[PDB]
Amino acid sequence: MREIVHIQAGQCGNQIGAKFWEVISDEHGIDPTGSYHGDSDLQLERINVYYNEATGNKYVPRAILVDLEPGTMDSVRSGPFGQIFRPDNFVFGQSGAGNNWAKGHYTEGAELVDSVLDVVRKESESCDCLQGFQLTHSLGGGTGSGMGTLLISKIREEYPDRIMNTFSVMPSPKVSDTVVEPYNATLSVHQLVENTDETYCIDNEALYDICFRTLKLTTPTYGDLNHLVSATMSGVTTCLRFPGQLNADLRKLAVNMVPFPRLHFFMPGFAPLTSRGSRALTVPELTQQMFDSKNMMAACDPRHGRYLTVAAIFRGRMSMKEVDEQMLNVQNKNSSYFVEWIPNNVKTAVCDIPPRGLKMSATFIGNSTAIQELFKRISEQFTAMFRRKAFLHWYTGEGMDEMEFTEAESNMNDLVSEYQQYQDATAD
Amino acid sequence: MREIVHIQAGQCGNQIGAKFWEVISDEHGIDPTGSYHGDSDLQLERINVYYNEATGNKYVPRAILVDLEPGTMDSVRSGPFGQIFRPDNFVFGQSGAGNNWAKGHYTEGAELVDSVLDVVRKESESCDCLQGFQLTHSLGGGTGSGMGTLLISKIREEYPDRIMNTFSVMPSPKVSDTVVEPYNATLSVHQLVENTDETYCIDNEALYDICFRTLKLTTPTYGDLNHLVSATMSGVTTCLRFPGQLNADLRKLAVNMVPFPRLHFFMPGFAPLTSRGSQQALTVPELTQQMFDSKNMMAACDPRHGRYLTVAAIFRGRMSMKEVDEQMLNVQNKNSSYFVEWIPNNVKTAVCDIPPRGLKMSATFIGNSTAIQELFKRISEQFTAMFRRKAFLHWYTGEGMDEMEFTEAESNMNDLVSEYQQYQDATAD
Amino acid sequence: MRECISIHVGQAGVQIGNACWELYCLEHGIQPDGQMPSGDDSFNTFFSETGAGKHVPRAVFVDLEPTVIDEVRTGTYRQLFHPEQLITGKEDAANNYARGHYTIGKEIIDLVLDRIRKLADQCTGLQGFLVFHSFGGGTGSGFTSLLMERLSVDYGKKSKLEFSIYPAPQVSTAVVEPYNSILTTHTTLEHSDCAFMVDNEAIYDICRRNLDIERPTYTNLNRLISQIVSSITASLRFDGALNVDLTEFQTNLVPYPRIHFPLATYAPVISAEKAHEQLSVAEITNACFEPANQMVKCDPRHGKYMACCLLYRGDVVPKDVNAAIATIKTKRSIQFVDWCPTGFKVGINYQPPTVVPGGDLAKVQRAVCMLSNTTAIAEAWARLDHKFDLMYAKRAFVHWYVGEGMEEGEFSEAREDMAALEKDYEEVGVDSVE
Amino acid sequence: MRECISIHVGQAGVQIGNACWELYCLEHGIQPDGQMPSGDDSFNTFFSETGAGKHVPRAVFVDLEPTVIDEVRTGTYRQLFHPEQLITGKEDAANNYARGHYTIGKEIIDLVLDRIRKLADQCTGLQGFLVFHSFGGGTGSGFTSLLMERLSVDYGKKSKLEFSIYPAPQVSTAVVEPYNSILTTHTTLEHSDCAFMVDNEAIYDICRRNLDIERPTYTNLNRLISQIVSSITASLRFDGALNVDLTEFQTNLVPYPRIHFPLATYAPVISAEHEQLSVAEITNACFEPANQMVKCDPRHGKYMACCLLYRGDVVPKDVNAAIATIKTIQFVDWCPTGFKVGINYQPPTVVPGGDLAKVQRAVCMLSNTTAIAEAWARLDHKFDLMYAKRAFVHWYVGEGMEEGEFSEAREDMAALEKDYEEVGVDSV
Amino acid sequence: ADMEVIELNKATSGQSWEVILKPPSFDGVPDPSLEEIQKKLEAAEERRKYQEAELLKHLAEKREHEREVIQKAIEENNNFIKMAKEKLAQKMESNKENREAHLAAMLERLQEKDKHAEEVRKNKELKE
Ligand SMILES: Nc1nc2c(ncn2[C@@H]2O[C@H](COP(=O)(O)OP(=O)(O)OP(=O)(O)O)[C@@H](O)[C@H]2O)c(=O)[nH]1
Ligand SMILES: Nc1nc2c(ncn2[C@@H]2O[C@H](COP(=O)(O)OP(=O)(O)OP(=O)(O)O)[C@@H](O)[C@H]2O)c(=O)[nH]1
Ligand SMILES: Nc1nc2c(ncn2[C@@H]2O[C@H](COP(=O)(O)OP(=O)(O)O)[C@@H](O)[C@H]2O)c(=O)[nH]1
Ligand SMILES: Nc1nc2c(ncn2[C@@H]2O[C@H](COP(=O)(O)OP(=O)(O)O)[C@@H](O)[C@H]2O)c(=O)[nH]1
Ligand SMILES: C=C1Cc2cc(OC)c(OC)c(OC)c2-c2ccc(OC)c(=O)cc21
Ligand SMILES: C=C1Cc2cc(OC)c(OC)c(OC)c2-c2ccc(OC)c(=O)cc21
Ligand SMILES: [Mg+2]
Ligand SMILES: [Mg+2]
Repeated sequence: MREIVHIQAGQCGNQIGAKFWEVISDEHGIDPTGSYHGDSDLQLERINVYYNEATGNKYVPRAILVDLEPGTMDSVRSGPFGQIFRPDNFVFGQSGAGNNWAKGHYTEGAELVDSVLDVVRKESESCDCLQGFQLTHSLGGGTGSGMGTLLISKIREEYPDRIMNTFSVMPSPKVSDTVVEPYNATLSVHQLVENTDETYCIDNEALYDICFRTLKLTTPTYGDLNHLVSATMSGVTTCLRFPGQLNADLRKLAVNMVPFPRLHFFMPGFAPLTSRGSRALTVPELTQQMFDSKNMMAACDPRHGRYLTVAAIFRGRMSMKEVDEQMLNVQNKNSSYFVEWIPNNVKTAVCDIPPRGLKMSATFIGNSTAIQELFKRISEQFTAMFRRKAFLHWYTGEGMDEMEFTEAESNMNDLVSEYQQYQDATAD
Repeated sequence: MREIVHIQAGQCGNQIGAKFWEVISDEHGIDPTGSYHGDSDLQLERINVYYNEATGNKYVPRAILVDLEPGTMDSVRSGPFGQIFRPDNFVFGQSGAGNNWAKGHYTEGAELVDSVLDVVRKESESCDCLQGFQLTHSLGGGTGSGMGTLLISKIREEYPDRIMNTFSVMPSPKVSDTVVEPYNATLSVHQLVENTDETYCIDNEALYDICFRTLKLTTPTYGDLNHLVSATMSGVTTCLRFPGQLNADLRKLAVNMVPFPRLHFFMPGFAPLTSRGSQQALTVPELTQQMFDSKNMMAACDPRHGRYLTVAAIFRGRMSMKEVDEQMLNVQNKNSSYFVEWIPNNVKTAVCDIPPRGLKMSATFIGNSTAIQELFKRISEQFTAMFRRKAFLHWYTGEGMDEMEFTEAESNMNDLVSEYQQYQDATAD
Repeated sequence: MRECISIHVGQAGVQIGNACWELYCLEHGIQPDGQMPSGDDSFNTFFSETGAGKHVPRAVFVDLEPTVIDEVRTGTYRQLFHPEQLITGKEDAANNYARGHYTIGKEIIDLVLDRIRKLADQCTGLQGFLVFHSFGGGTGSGFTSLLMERLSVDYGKKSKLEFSIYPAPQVSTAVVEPYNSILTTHTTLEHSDCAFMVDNEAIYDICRRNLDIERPTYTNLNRLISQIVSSITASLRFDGALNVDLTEFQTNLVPYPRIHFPLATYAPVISAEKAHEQLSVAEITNACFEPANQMVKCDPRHGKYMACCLLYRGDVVPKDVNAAIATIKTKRSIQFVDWCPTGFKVGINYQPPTVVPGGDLAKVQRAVCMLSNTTAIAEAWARLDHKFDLMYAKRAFVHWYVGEGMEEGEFSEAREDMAALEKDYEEVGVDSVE
Repeated sequence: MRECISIHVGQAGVQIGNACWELYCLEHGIQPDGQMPSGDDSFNTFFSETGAGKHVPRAVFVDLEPTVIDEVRTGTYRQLFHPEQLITGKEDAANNYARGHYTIGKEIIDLVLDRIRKLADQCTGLQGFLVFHSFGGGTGSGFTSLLMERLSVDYGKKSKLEFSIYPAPQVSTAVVEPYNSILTTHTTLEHSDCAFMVDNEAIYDICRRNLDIERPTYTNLNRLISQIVSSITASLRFDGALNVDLTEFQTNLVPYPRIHFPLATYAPVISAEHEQLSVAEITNACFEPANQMVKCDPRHGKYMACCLLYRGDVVPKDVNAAIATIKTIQFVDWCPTGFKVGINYQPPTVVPGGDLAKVQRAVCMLSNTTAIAEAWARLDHKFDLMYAKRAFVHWYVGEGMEEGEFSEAREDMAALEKDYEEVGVDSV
Repeated sequence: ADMEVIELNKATSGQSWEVILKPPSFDGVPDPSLEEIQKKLEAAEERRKYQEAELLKHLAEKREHEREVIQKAIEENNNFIKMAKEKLAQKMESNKENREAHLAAMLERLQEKDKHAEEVRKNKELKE
């Protein structure tokens, strides 16, 4: 379990995906040309997990950039680290998906998918020991949601033994691009519940609320939201990218975080929360903030459910004794929010290398039953439209059946009742 | 829809027809030789609608002159613009019609009709896109009424897809040529109701009354009456002859003016009313008021006794379009009870920069009014006063006609009147 | 890739086409001869190129009479179009739908389809058709519906969008226009995916009130219309910050196939003579909800919104647009149907509005065109249906249509479809159960 | 010369192996290159000799992933081992016993047995095997039990001793370690003759309390473990008198085959940063819970055997006097209350740069007490909490293991706890 | 005093012995084959192989559904074209029939007039 293959699909997927590569390239000492100009050997120790080594000791992201519209591909290429990507790894169509899941999954996306699988296959075959895939995409549009979930199912068929990890952006009316977002999201969640091993739920509702309420930004842009996403993505993958503590891989993470196969949707959290242009922060403050509902990247109150499992990762030079004491304090004082039938279900990791700008940080990864609130929110929006068959002709026009909507809604309602089941389950 | 073929039949038809060509030729800058000597390019823009272009850049009226008597067509040939007409287009007999509809329709006219159709066919086949026919004739005589209606039916049979437009002169005892005019007119109206798309009712009763009462002419001649006719004919065809906001053709006019096929008899109107010795400035409000006045109607009907199904007003001369629009709206709002409510936007106005000869401003009115039933009731009363006594009937039965044909023509004209009454009483409710 | 074919039918369609293509040329720097002295490649959606660098509109102009298209053939932009794109007959439909659809139309329909096929066969990814026409003309109504039916056979479900001129008494109407309007609407309904109605009375009022034109001409009306059409199509002809393709427009505006008539509102409309601070994004966005700037006369304040698409052009950044939309989202007086959780779609283009020299509109730094699907647009149907009913109750003028081979049954069938459409707009606005 | 083959499995086994062989080298004067500048021949039990006078460990290192063994391959002692005795796969067992035992283990088991056979062929009187592994890892648990089963088939009756690392939350544990521990304990039970469990919590506490290490590392833990392992194996590597062969461990400490888990207690553990402790002082320390290897309470259990292994400056007279004071600790009624005592004249060697101080004398007590059952009880309870909800079981079943193996392994643990209870009751 | 020391062994590197404090309170009497191991390992391999096969069968059904969706979209488009073609052909034929009938009836009326005009000319000769 060494190399991960990254895929970014659609506008959102490519925008957050490019930000991810800019952030971790900075952390690993890689400049926009692909040259290493860092000072620590710890930066290069596990750089093979995300980068391929090329002529002249160059480091090339093992990233595949996908879109049914050429516009975003051009904007990534012109972006800060746009020149770092392998030019052959840009796979794009000419006729978009018109924010339609059916177009991305069944029609326009199905015409492009084999070209993407050819580039996935080329990357995968050059891996000494591929551990799995990591997809960044939104669930509210057509390409990232429709074509992204089509790619997941095709990848599962070709690599059934590899881990499929996603960073899935959930839609919100507070920052919306299209009217049909609830349809696209429900159809996608239906796919993720069956075909992914671990999914990070990045809620635009939560990101907007953090920007508006906490960061006091009257009008948040996608750049403000994406700053929180990139910080979370950097934190959540620290264990994979950096040496020390534990040789972390995607499968070990999944086996320790996922007690039941369908319950693999994680509530990410971050501390401290900062603006694009934003102290000191202590260990007790980092620990308290990281477990606060206001620091969650999914719009769910963790105090409304229970944690099945938790992974907390601290970054920066700090007292390991203090981290251990604060983590124990939290569990002992908030015992009713942790499932008693999974002993030692809160794991902590500490990395010496802090992220850019911060001298101390803490990333939270929670498998909480409260995530059912996110799915219920999408479900309420879905049925408000579906009861009136609003905009349905755009999906049935592509060959879909009304029954396929009924099935996707049913499976999401089942996922919610399964979370409720373990929220009520006590020790016996 | 470009070319129009003009036909003039009988004494009245050829007399008003010649006046028509004299007036519009002057408006288009055409001299009696056929040469253009005008100054405005607007005069030649739509010249092709009424004129054929010939050798030496000559303009020849697309006119066919018909009569069963050679007399009127000799006077036309010697008349002012008599030399402009195509000599081969004069089709005439030697034995007249004796003011007998049966002679023009069934006997003498039937012998000459094929010769006329040959010259109609020749004119029509030289048209890039023939829009239709325009006939000038009287209904009181025998050739224009009898042979004119025979020509209409023959033309309809050969050109069923073209528009048939007539300028039909209605008889009056105030300026009558014969006692049998009510018979000839009723027999003709019976034909027009079935075979024409649009008919302008030029009433000699109205023309005489305007000359006698308004113009104060103690003894009006046909020349005095025809001056009113030529002014109306010039006005009513302005939209066909000149470029303007309205790209006008005979079919578009018919579809917007005729809501029911049989109700296609128009009440023309004109302002200002002048004598043949023309003289001096009528404002837009005055033009608008006068043109809707009963005294300015070319049919002896009071429009205030009925309702307008559709109205077309055409203003000529340099004037404010804003003022024309305001005055026309004012008229409709103040006289709302005289316009049918169940035909929205039924009054259309057009404005042409070119004024007619003698006037700096003028207004022509074309109304499809239910009040026209008064004209038909007048002819009908005169018809039955004679027919109940079977007076002069041997003139018609002598030509092979049956008394039953009279009964049918009278019945159809009575039906025409009751149909106008039906829509006069009709309410949107 | 992503090509759009424009089809201009009848006098209104052709004359509006002249204004649109003049404006497009000016916006893209294309000369009247097709040459483009020279980047942004997107203009190729509307213009093809010849080996000799000439840029030719992907457009067809059709009329049953020649005089309107003859002015194009001899005008300033005569060299822009290939003769085969400008199609004319000899006799018009005489304001009779039946002549445009059957008697006269049948004689030229195959030739028009052949020329459209020739343009389609130059496309590698045709997005659809944009059809310009009046409701009231015999050609605009009759020929368009015949063409629309034939396009559905030759191009299946390929998108067909309309720009339809809705009749007004102030702007040269004919008595039978309400008949032609209901007949064309009925026959085109299942074939059209989206239709932008332009009420001549609304444009006339905007010219009088905002541009100080006492008596507006068709040139005045068409130049204003072209500015709105350009705002709708700019998303296809330019690469902006936030783009909206043809399929995206429809997905975000049309909730049900029959409910496909968005209301257009444009701002700002300022006089060239008006001597004057520049309007903010919030100011121009707020103006989209004021009735004075609507393209159709109706009252959205008393209806319900189903969708709202904001198309910005010029000096505009997303942050300012989002702040303007946030304030609109907290306006109780703007009501959305309960089945629409998120009704906005935004598009932003860098290129500000272009001023035609000798035009009436002032040069602005930023402008916006809102396309909203509101139940209030059914007022426009109601007014036309009433005029139709007044005449039809007496069968006035119907003989002209029956004479051309139509049946009275088609009139009542067209009217029943309009009654169902009015009822559909009523049902779509009612609250959902439980 | 009876030989002993050491087998080190997984990360814990390999890393502990590194510490043991470093210590053995220092004790016997063997350099990192295998040269021995130079009698007592007994060190040949653990080291073979080459024609070029190089002394090579009779050891095999195995892991399903290469990074831990790669450090041995490039480290200080890289020359000590022949490449063939360092065996690695490409992907680890992901903390999954079923993945290590059934899926991945099956791919490398024959290669491992071939390398062990090659070492066994170099023996003229193989005593048996010493197997080092963790209970919690997927390789340490899964591959070890597979290897132990195969060794019983290929080397029937030849002694097999274990050094097993028992999991502790304070020393990098994973959520599923209780499952892996009970699964491996069940399958290995009939194949092991004697197992020395090392509780990571006990070692961690000794490092914190006795060595003043605030947050001990695996290097700190392993160096201490190696000192205890060396005390146990010194009897085999020097010409001694007690525990002279592997069979004697079973004889002296294991009267009942299933009850084969002795408790190790070591003293003194002094920080390298004080007068030297007497035989009486270090012997007394053997009965203090603070110095045990497994956290449990022998004061409330019964002894079945007690072996005292002294190293350094120690004479029988002082040991007997120390045992006379200890008499003034309960044995089961079937066993005599007494001690088997061994003295090895070599004092404990400590690693330079290490945390332990150099001592004149030290002692390791090996006692078979019923109190060690407490360790099973703690593990069984954690197993029961998760298993009642079938949490994480899908990961094992997905690897081909049956759900019935969980209950079968747990039933064997219940019988083992019952055996410890029965062994303490009075005889009849 | 209550201790018995019994020497065990002695060698160059150490000495050993046993010390009994007190005798026992109760002074009385208190092979899987390679084939069977292979059988368990092979049964697990076949269970893993079965579950992977079941997953790939589920995915094969998905691909079949995806093909059915595309085919359905094509079929609905073709049926729309077919119905539009038929409806239009019917409509334009209904207009041809009507136009032909209206014109035929119009000419028949005029032909009847021709027959009547011949009868009037005959009636004139009859009177002479
Ligand atoms: N906005 C606008 N409306 C126009 C224009 N030309 C005509 N109209 C309107 O369209 C209606 C008349 O239809 P036209 O387009 O002129 O008719 P047509 O398509 O040529 O059909 P035909 O009857 O065959 O000539 C009236 O409501 C006019 O006001 C124009 O250039 N601009
Ligand atoms: N004392 C000690 N414990 C260790 C060491 N390395 C890991 N562990 C413990 O062993 C357990 C984890 O098992 P590992 O040995 O790392 O697992 P593995 O055998 O490599 O198996 P996989 O990685 O799952 O394939 C935890 O209880 C750790 O605390 C070490 O060197 N010393
Ligand atoms: N956080 C975030 N969400 C985005 C971004 N761009 C778009 N989205 C969201 O993604 C959804 C629209 O899908 P998008 O990825 O743009 O369309 P696609 O190209 O069809 O996949 C909506 O929920 C948007 O709010 C971005 O940069 N950041
Ligand atoms: N206004 C007008 N009426 C005329 C003229 N000549 C005759 N009439 C009328 O026409 C009718 C007689 O028809 P006429 O044309 O003379 O007979 P025809 O030659 O047989 O067609 C009578 O009602 C006359 O009053 C004329 O030049 N002008
Ligand atoms: C479209 C036409 C065509 C037409 C054509 C005309 O001349 C051919 C004409 O002049 C008499 C007209 O009146 C101004 C008209 C005309 C007349 C009347 C109308 O309603 C009563 C109408 O709406 C429109 C028209
Ligand atoms: C052994 C792992 C693997 C792993 C791997 C990780 O990174 C891939 C990681 O950081 C996100 C983790 O959290 C600290 C972990 C991780 C997470 C959670 C655990 O219990 C809830 C646990 O016991 C152990 C693990
Ligand atoms: Mg026209
Ligand atoms: Mg490992």
